[PDB]
Parts: sequence; C-alpha cells; structure tokens
Amino acid sequence: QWALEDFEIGRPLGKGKFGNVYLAREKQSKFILALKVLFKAQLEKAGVEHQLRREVEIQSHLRHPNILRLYGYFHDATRVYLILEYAPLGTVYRELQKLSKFDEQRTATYITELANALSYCHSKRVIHRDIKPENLLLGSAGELKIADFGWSVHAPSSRRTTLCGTLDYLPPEMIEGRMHDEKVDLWSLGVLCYEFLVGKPPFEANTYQETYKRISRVEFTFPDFVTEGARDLISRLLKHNPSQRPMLREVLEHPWITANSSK
Ligand SMILES: Nc1ncnc2c1ncn2[C@@H]1O[C@H](COP(=O)(O)OP(=O)(O)O)[C@@H](O)[C@H]1O
Ligand SMILES: O=C(O)c1cc(O)cc(-c2ccc(OC(F)(F)F)cc2)c1
Ligand SMILES: [Mg+2]
Ligand SMILES: [Mg+2]
Repeated sequence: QWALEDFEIGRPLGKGKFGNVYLAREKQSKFILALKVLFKAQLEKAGVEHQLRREVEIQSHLRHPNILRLYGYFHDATRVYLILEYAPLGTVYRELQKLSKFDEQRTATYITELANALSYCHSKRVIHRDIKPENLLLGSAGELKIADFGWSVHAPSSRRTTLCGTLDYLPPEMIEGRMHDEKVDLWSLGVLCYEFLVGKPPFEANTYQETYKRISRVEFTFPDFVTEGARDLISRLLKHNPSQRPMLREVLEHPWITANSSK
C-alpha cells in the first residue's frame, strides 16, 4: 500500500497516450523504479478502465526475466500510478533509431528473448497483442523485456485494439475484427524480425488504407541484403492463415536463429 509521498520523482522516461512514465526512487530504500502515470479523466472519457484492470492483473501475475515487472499500484483524485521495474538501457525503438539496422546476431538474440517471453505468456493463455519496438525495453545487462500489457488478454478473443493506431504490427485477423489467438503474437514477431534487419516494417505506407491493403494481401519484398535464412523465417511467420504459422519452439530451433543467437 504505497502513496505519492513514498517516492522522490526524477526525469521523464517516456511518453504514454494517457500520461508519462517517470524515473523515481523510494525514500526508505533509495530503490530506483519507473512510475507510469495515467490521468483519470482520460481513462473515463475513453472507457479504458476495464483494459487497465486487465493490464494490472495480467502483468503483476507474471514472473520472467524477459518480461517487465509490475510491483503494484496506487491512485489519488486525478491520477493512477503503476509501479514498474526500471529498464536502464531504454527501448529497442531508440536503439533502432541510433543503429539504422541491426546485424543478424542482434536480431537473432532479440527474437530469442522475445520468443522465450511469449512462450511463458502463451503457457498461461496470455496474449500480448501489442508487440512493437516502443514496448520492448532493454534491461541492465542489455536483455530484452516485454512491456505495455495494455492490450493483453486471455486467448481466444475478438476485442478491437487500434481504431487508428499503427496497423504495421497487427495481423490480418486483428485488423479485420475476426477471432484471434496466440498466433497474433507470432505475426508481430515476424514484422519485428523484418524491421530489425531492414530498418522499416514490411507493410509500411503513408496511408492507413494502403497499409491495410498491403497487410491483408501479405504484400512485401525483401531488399537484396536479407539472407536466405532470415527470408525463410520471416516468410514462415508472415502467413495470412494463422494455422500455417509456426510454434514458438520452431522459431527458437530455426537454423538461422541458432547460428546467430548469443548463448
Ligand atoms: N519501466 C520503464 N523503464 C523505462 N522506460 C519506460 C518504462 N516503461 C515505460 N517506459 C517508457 O515510456 C513509454 C510509454 O510507456 P508504455 O508503458 O508503453 O505506455 P503507453 O501504454 O501509454 O504507451 C515507453 O515507450 C518507454 O519509452
Ligand atoms: O478510483 C477512481 O476514481 C478510479 C478512476 C478511474 O478512471 C480508474 C480507476 C482505476 C482503474 C484500474 C485500476 O487498476 C486495477 F484496479 F484494475 F488493477 C485502478 C484504478 C480508478
Ligand atoms: Mg506503449
Ligand atoms: Mg497502453
């Protein structure tokens, strides 16, 4: 049972669609953590309260080295605060802006830590449904951590996520409002793997309608530098039919993954 007075607040860490996440330290400990702030009026006006409940219940009951930790929460008259584990190395979005592209070793390592975290989620029938570079955080030893369980749910489901957000990481069945399962996170894993190596997602366009067309028709091409081992993995993950998508153990055991991942 914490309160705002139990914390010393520092600089902002990142911007959220419902308030910023700030760097903070607990007075009696000097322990460094992140405080996600959400404004009540915005939650109420949007009708996000039920999804915020799912975010807090699901995330707090997960324990994995590649998943961000949710310690607890508290609220006042105008805001809701989420006590998060601090990720010292920032996002994989920022790391991708610095390094225009990632090499095969970085990608295979990140995809390995990502598949390991998703298997733990999928073992509890939990699906993230919002895997994008801004929600992938780098912990103390440079390891990946899955954050923002804002759209996480228990499989199966049909709930609409982005009304007009980034469609780039969403599978065809999600953008079309169809029934979806664990296979949605496998599509996001392929888009992520393509983006890590190329610099941009495979269905990127300057119009929501063109992106919709390109993802529903699976219209993408690989630039010259993409290796046959990466081309195979990406093409296996990015299939229209969710049943034709591989299992997480086949991604972890893929020849191109095992040849470039850091044990
Ligand atoms: N634990 C954390 N450590 C460091 N930065 C974080 C942490 N949690 C969030 N951030 C930063 O805050 C941004 C928004 O946080 P996020 O939880 O994704 O909120 P929203 O769901 O509102 O988008 C992230 O993209 C990242 O830059
Ligand atoms: O008490 C209030 O006035 C209020 C107002 C609001 O808009 C949202 C919430 C709220 C939602 C989820 C939550 O986390 C959960 F309880 F689900 F874990 C904790 C507080 C509380
Ligand atoms: Mg986010
Ligand atoms: Mg969110």
